[PDB]
This record gives sequence, C-alpha cells and structure tokens, in this order.
Amino acid sequence: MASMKKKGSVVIVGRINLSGDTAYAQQTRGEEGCQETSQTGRDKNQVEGEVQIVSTATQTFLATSINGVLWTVYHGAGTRTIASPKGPVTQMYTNVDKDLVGWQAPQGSRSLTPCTCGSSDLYLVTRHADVIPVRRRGDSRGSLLSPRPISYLKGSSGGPLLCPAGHAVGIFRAAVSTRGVAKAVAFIPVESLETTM
Ligand SMILES: COC(=O)N[C@H](C(=O)N[C@H]1CCCCC/C=C\[C@@H]2C[C@@]2(C(=O)NS(=O)(=O)C2(C)CC2)NC(=O)[C@@H]2C[C@@H](Oc3nc4cc(OC)ccc4nc3C)CN2C1=O)C1CCCCC1
Ligand SMILES: [Zn+2]
Repeated sequence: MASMKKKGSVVIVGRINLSGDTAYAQQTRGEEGCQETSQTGRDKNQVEGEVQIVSTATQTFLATSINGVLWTVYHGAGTRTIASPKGPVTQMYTNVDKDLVGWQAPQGSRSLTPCTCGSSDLYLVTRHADVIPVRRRGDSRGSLLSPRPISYLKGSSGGPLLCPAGHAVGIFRAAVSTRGVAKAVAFIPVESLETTM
C-alpha cells in the first residue's frame, strides 16, 4: 500500500518533421530527461508538428494529432497520462477494442485533417521518417508496395497513414508479418477516430 508504485506518464521525446520537402526525425529530449519527465509528468518543452515521438519507461512509439486530438495505440500507451507543462493529462479517449487512445492535442502542435478523398493510394510515416507507399486493401488493411522486414516498422505504431493530399487516413496499429517480412499493415481508420469523438 505505502510501497505501491505509480506508472509514469507518456513523454514526447521528438517529432517527425514533415514541413519541408524532405522528412526527417528530430529528437527533443534524451533518455535521462525522458525518465525524469515520465515520473513528474511535467514537460515544459515546446511542441511542434503533427507526428510526435513518444516514450514510456519501457517503450517508444508514435502519436499523431488529428482534429485537435493526439492519438496513439493502446498497446503502447495503455491508460497512461501524458506529460504536459501543467502536469500529467488524463486520456480523453480510451478504446481497447480499437487499440486506440487519445489526449487533447498539446499547445503548439498542428493537426492533420481527416481524409475525405476516398483514395486508396496511401503513405505510411515511420519513426525513422520513412514515407512508405501503401495501397489500401480494406477498411483497416493495406499492403506495402515494397515489402521489408518488420524491424523497419517496429516502434511506428501511432504514426499516420496519409492520402496523396496529406490528409490523415488512419493510425498505424499492427504489421501483418510473413516469415518476418511485413507485406501488409493494419491501421485504425480515421472514420473510426471521427466516430469516437
Ligand atoms: C502472421 O501473424 C501476424 O503477423 N499477425 C499480425 C500481428 O499480430 N503482428 C504483430 C507483429 C509484432 C512484430 C513487430 C511489428 C512491427 C511494427 C508494429 C507496428 C506495431 C508497432 O510498432 N508496435 S510498437 O513497436 O510501437 C510497441 C510494442 C508499442 C511499443 N504494432 C504491434 O507491434 C502490435 C502490438 C501487438 O498487436 C496488438 N496488441 C494489442 C494490445 C491491447 O491491449 C494491451 C489492445 C489491442 C491490441 N491490438 C493489436 C493488433 C503485436 N503487434 C504486431 O504488429 C496481425 C494479425 C491480424 C490482426 C493484427 C495483428
Ligand atoms: Zn485525402
């Protein structure tokens, strides 16, 4: 009871810059600063962009702002709070059946617009700033035009799938693996997010 620990907050440690003509990852906080920020829940670093790199004490993945909400996967964030300038912020969306959670998008971040193009030529943004062409194959599945080992997708859950116009189409959730090669991906449709809201 007196010994009972508390799980830490999710911490933004970087972002995927998509504003220029070349996408690249940027780190905003190191391991030591991340661990301390996770314990206190107070992150006073300025936030920028749409795709954040987030970390727990044991895991690192991505979070994407869509319509004023920072979305990520439940299997990464759990029910954890996210660190903010004023302290830990409680999740405003939690859906384990969709593998989806969400916080209020932090001040300074920019949001992606939900896609209404109905296009199936998608692009997956990974934590290493790779922009992978993906063809939509269903409501929540897509095939990589160039298959590659799952290692390249590890840590990219919560990242966006974009349409040709840059709209958000879904949130990267899982990789369909065949002998270690990711030929397909599963994602949370943007409409499923829009519903939850
Ligand atoms: C042939 O068999 C199969 O391949 N079958 C696959 C198949 O299972 N693949 C595996 C291959 C892993 C190996 C690495 C994959 C690489 C990248 C992957 C993008 C990422 C990712 O990056 N994570 S991460 O690194 O950021 C991390 C762990 C946060 C820090 N997702 C990812 O790792 C997924 C997490 C697990 O899945 C789910 N956990 C939960 C848990 C919940 O409460 C706790 C509630 C809902 C929920 N919902 C899931 C679908 C395993 N994950 C897979 O992707 C399909 C089968 C059909 C439906 C979906 C899964
Ligand atoms: Zn679109």
